[PDB]
Amino acid sequence: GSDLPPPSPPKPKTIVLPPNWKTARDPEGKIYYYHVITRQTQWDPPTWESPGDDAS
Repeated sequence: GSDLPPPSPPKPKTIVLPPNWKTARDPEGKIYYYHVITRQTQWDPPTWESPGDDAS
């Protein structure tokens, strides 16, 4: 994991997002995103906040 050790597959969680997460996927040329603090992995959920583009 990028900050934190590898994540477990996601459980029923609506909970907000820890932007610490980084993206990477299986060998099938795909990409997913996994949150390092919460230890989650998700391909479909949006970024909850906008970086330097919106807030500097």
